[PDB]
Amino acid sequence: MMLNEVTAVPGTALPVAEFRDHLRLGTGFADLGAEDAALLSYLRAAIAAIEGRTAKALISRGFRLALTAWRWGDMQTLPIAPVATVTALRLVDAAGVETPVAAGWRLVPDMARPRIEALGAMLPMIPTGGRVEIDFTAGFGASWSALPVDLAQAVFLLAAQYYELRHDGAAAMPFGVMALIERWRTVRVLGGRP
Amino acid sequence: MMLNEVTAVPGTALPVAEFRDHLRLGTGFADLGAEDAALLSYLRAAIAAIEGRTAKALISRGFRLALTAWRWGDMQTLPIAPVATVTALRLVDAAGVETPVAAGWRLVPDMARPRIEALGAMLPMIPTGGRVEIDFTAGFGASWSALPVDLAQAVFLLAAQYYELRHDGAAAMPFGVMALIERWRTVRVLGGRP
Amino acid sequence: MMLNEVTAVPGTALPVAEFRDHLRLGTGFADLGAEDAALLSYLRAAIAAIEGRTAKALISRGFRLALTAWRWGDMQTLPIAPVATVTALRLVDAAGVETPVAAGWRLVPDMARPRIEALGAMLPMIPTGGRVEIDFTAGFGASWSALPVDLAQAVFLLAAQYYELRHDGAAAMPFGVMALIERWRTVRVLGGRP
Amino acid sequence: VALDVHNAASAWSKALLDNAARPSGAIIYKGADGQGVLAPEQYERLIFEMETHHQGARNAGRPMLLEGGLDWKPMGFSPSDMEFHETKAAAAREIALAFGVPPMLIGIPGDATYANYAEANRAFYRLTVLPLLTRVSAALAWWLSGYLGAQIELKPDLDQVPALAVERDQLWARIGAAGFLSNSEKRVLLGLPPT
Amino acid sequence: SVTGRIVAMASGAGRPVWGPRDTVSLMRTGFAGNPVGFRSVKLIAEATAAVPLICPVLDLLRRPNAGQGRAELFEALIGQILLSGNGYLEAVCPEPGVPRELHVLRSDRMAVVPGADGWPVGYDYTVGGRKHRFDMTGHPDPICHIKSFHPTDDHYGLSPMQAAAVALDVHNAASAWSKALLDNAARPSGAIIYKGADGQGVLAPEQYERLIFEMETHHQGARNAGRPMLLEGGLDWKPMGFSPSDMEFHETKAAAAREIALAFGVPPMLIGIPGDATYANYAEANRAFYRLTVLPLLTRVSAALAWWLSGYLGAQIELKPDLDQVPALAVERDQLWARIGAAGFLSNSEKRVLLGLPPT
Amino acid sequence: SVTGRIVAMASGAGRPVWGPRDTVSLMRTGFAGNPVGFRSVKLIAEATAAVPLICPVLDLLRRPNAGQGRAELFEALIGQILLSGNGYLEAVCPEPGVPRELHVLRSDRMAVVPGADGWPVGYDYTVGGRKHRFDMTGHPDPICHIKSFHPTDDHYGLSPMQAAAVALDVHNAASAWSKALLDNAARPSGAIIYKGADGQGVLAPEQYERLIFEMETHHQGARNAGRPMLLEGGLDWKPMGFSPSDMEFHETKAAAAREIALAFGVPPMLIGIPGDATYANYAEANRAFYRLTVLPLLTRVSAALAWWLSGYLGAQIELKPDLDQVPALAVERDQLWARIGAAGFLSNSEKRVLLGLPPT
Repeated sequence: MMLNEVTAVPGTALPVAEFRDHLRLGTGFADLGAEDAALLSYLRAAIAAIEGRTAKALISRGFRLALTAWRWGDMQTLPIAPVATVTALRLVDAAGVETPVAAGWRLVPDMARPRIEALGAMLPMIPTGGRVEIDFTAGFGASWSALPVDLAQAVFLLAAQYYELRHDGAAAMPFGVMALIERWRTVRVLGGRP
Repeated sequence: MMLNEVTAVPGTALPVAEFRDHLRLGTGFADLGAEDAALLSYLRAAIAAIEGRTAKALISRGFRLALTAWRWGDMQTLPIAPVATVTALRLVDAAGVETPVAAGWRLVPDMARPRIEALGAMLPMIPTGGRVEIDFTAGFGASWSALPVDLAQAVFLLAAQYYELRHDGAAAMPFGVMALIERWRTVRVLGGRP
Repeated sequence: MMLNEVTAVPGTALPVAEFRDHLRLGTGFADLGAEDAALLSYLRAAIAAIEGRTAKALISRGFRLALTAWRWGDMQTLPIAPVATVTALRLVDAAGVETPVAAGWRLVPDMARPRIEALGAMLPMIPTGGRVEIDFTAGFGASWSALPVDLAQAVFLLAAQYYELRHDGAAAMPFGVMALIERWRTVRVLGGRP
Repeated sequence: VALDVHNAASAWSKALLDNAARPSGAIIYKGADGQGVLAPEQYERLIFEMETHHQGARNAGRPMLLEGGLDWKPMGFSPSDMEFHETKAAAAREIALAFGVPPMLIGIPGDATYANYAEANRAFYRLTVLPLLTRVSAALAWWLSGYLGAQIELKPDLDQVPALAVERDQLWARIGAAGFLSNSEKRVLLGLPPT
Repeated sequence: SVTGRIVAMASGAGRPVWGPRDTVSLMRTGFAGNPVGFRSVKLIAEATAAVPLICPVLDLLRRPNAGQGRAELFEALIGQILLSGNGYLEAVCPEPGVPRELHVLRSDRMAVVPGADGWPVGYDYTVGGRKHRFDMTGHPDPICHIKSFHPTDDHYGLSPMQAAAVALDVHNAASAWSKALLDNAARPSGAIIYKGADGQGVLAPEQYERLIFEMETHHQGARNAGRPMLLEGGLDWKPMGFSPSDMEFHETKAAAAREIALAFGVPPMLIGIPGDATYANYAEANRAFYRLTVLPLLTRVSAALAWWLSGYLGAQIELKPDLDQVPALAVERDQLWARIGAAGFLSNSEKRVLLGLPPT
Repeated sequence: SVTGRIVAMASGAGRPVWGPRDTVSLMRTGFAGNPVGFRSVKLIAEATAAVPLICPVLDLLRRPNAGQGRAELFEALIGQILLSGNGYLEAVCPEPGVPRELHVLRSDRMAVVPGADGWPVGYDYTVGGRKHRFDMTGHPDPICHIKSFHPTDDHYGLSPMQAAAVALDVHNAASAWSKALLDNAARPSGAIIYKGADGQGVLAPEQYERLIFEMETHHQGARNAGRPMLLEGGLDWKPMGFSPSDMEFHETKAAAAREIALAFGVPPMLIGIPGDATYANYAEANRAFYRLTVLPLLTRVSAALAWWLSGYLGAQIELKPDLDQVPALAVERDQLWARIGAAGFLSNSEKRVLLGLPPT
């Protein structure tokens, strides 16, 4: 289970022109672009902070889930939660040959449990000494407008903070950064074997 | 259970002209200068914070509840609470034949526990692999004026807070944001198997 | 188990030109005056503080893991976590004949527990006195842009702190340095014999 | 109901012995901060001084120096024995109650109701065996006589069944000691062919 | 027999029916694994072999085959019935009548065939991939199949170990709980905590070898039990305990060790498990053992040998346990001889016919 | 027989089959390691040697070889059966009938060969790397192979120590728990804490030898038990305790010490382990010992000596335990002589034939 990203976010999909409206920089100056190189450096640093505390994705970039042994006999819950249209469960071999498999696997969409449950009571078997990478595109939407807005606000509450204080300097809201995140975190109570 | 919204708000349904009056009317600097479309972006962030803490809907948007297995035998509590009129309970199969049903169920509306509660003991079974899918319209009313005004004030107490201070800065009111929400939260005491 | 690095960073791979922008860009005195090669000496001190607390590598440097006895029968978890492609598992004897092996093991990559996990139950045994030695390349990517951006921000929140104040002077942020690190630390609960 | 109590209380203790993490302690390592991991160099030092010098029967009670930051919190296991021990043993008696066997014959634990197995085996062949057997044999005496012409009776022997010997000692020594009535007058009482 | 044809088709005629898969694993985990399941079968199988029999045919039973005596045969035969609910006896007949070889075929590797009319036509001894297909479509029918009572299955027995299969896994794992607790446990008898001036501080390897040598020599061991142990500034000794000391699942093991003994039918007094005194003084518990779980088992197997072996002979033979000169039934023999011996009214030959003597 | 021919070719004909791996390690850890496993075998193996036998051939058994007597032979023979489930007896035959040598071959270094038809053709005595290959392709068959009952294996015994192998490792490690707790433990009887003006402060070696000498002389020992111990500023005495004092795995060892005695079948009263009173007064528990685990064991080995040694003779001989003048069965002999001796109705010669007397 490695879970790397195939492609990153384009950067042009991030709302730098709206984050600048948030931070109260300035309206009609002739410069207007001295911060563009750094404002998206804090938006990518605040999304990636909330992508890890919530285990959500938010831009629907493509992922690659390269794993070897199945976690449970048939289920295989995916880590990145809001998914749609798993592309390919290409089953690599011990070395080399990569054979994509329709394989009779389904996809159960959920924000909490994005399973990949199999229908033939057993997922496609795994060549001993070989991995099973799964290409899937997981996230809310393609553009910034398709997000839940409270999670989009939690980026703006957080990336404004990184813009206003640079080093770790200490400085209570009703719905702060944390209270907006908490309905998107994963609530789990299993430490067991299954 | 994905539960994505079919359509969002139009934006013209939101009380941006009224929220400018809750921001500075009768006392203030003047009407002053506020990026109008910015003020729409804080109302959508305060509603989506109260739509999540209360599990209400507040604008009567259209929903699509596509879940695989029925939880109870017949009950199926709907999460987004103030509901009216299931659009359709179409039932897709594993291939996508999408055969709707038109009888066998009677939505029992309620602000506490909206249900589906089919007739007798038979609720439409699920094609194996073929997720069931329920389209409904949930919320109070089409315009902003049809809301309970205490819940509308919790938006204005919250959307003004996101306007007055940007980052997560520190700052116990009797009926604050939190005290106006708690009579609209869902009070549940089940952690059990049914 | 010495685990010395083969090569360090080049120094030109580090974002000194970007860290000057995280130090004072968009707000500040001017670009101001900063001893450039000093700013490289605080990034190497903040990465090496986060390479130690997270047991990650972040630049994809080359390592050499020379240990005497295998801990398990076959497993051999690698400490530096994000790995890719064992360079060689050469096996030196007590005199230094250095006979490499080229098969019998299949590195199973993972950000949690990278392994060696030989085929079957036979992992290459050790010549008596002749330490085994594993060369691998561990880290995210060759350039600074291939990193998770939340972990990159923990460097910039920390390397700026070593720049802003020199001695150990006193000074609770929501996603501070410590809150961005904790989803990359290694969570272990074994104090046992295996 | 008493089967499902006894089945699940017995499966309670099975899966408790199979799903349970008790530790015999926990070496808490906070650090200078409130949180801090220890490096995998330090961690293999910490295993090897725990694997070799502290675990096992042969290392039971080493004095265990704890420097700054380290601390050992010993855990316990507060319900140790007796997980639904009496509710299983009460349900193990209600199953034996329903079929009518005494608790002494089957071997379940419990308070001494019957004394010395001359009773409990005699109670077993009088309250739940011989009433059961004389009811089935009364149906074989009537169903099989429908195949014959003449009707046949078919009853349990209630003689030379060795659990009823205490009802046979008690009846032979009563009439054998009754010396007033003569010899042939008591062979007809005990069931003997008269002479 | 008229309904025999209907159940045969559902299972599938001419094809082997296996029944329980996990039968071989209950043997290794429940009979070679724990002593209670081990002793309970060995206590019964060595008791049924010791009981004499009443009929020629017993000349076969006395010497069945090479290296497998009379008493050794029934231990193998009953030892399969208690373990897997099924007993098998192959007869090899070089001669036409009373075949001079008997072999207990183990019931792990034996499978039934339902056949046409529901009663079996084939038995399959399956070792490796190799089958044999014994045939029951004849008159001598070369294997006697002794079933324990099974209400739900139509072809096999129930094997009391299967009914106690939860209580075996409690007793196997509670006993392995205390084993691995004695092998994975770090108790210290204390901890010399060294904080320092800071909240954290190590002590130098000069100071650390000083701390071992005053602990190795002067404080550990039986002979240094209770030295007054000066603690300077920074040092502190926190003595640890071990709060559950005895009794790790002690009663749930002792309760599961009785439910295993319950299923095979041995009394708790015979096997040696601790427990409340149910039976009194071994004149009862040994007499209860040979009356509730040995002699009913032996009169059921001997009734199958009385019918299978009579199919090789011409005349049918009865074959029952002796229920006489079996020395566990002496309290039922005192009680019956002193009853009729004290009955002085009926004459001498009138009680020799009651006690079973040849009259004179 | 027919099934056996198929079984051979699965495992491999002509090649040695070893069976148990750990049987060389259960002896050192279960028979030389703990007293309960030691005494349990010694209690049985010294009981089977004491039982007389009923038949010439017994002249061999009385004096088998030099330095290995009659009673010493069965202690070696049963001592291998209880330890590793297998008994072996090599016979050296210079003469054709009744071979004048018997040797208990230890079952660690012996291995079977399945041969062609499944019944064994070879036994291999392997010490070091050196073999012997005894041959079974003849009539006298120079090794009797006494098997304990094993349901899963076709060539060996089950060895009750294997069934108690968890309870041995509990009893070995709980007993070694208390040994190393008495050997690795630092309890102090107190601690004189000296903080100082600072939070930390040592005391000078001038002051420290003053502190030892007032503690060595005036406070430690029986003769200084309870001195009032003035503590000035900075000094303080914190008395430590020892919270689990007795009873370190005391009942789990005593429950495991009973399960070892349970598996071999000895009663808890004979061996001397503590426990609840199951048997009453040793007229039963010694009679139970010679009826549930000695005489069934002895009548099974003697039935194999009656058949293996008769292969050297022409006529077959029976060889059974005496079951008479063995003084643990006197309570079964009182009970049977007083029953028939009090039966006055049947005459004098009619009861000498019942009790086993030569009639007159």
